[PDB]
Amino acid sequence: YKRCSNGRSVADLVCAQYYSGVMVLPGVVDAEKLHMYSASLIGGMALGGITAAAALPFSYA
Amino acid sequence: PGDFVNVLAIAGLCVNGEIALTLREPGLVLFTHELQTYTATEYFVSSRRMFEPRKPTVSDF
Repeated sequence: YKRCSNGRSVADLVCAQYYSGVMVLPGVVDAEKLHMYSASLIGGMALGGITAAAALPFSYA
Repeated sequence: PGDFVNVLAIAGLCVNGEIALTLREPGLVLFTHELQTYTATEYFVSSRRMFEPRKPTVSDF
């Protein structure tokens, strides 16, 4: 929204909505956190114990 | 859980190199406290879900 107050470029649809008063807020979780969760779940299959010095061979899980 | 106990798990017993014993139940683990070696002083069975150890029985294998 830093773009939309600086009129040096003509407002596209995302700013025309904002001048009309309606704001889409940042997505509730970013694809960076959603990736860390997915890798937390995949890695959580190789987590055979909290002494996590090397990963458990998946042929044992 | 406030705490975890770290133990070396054994797949089973290869008696005489002839007969292979393993636990009947996938909810139980056969373990020894002696982490740094392939074989150990004494052996126990507990659930994986809570640490409730007992000596192995001929009926578990």
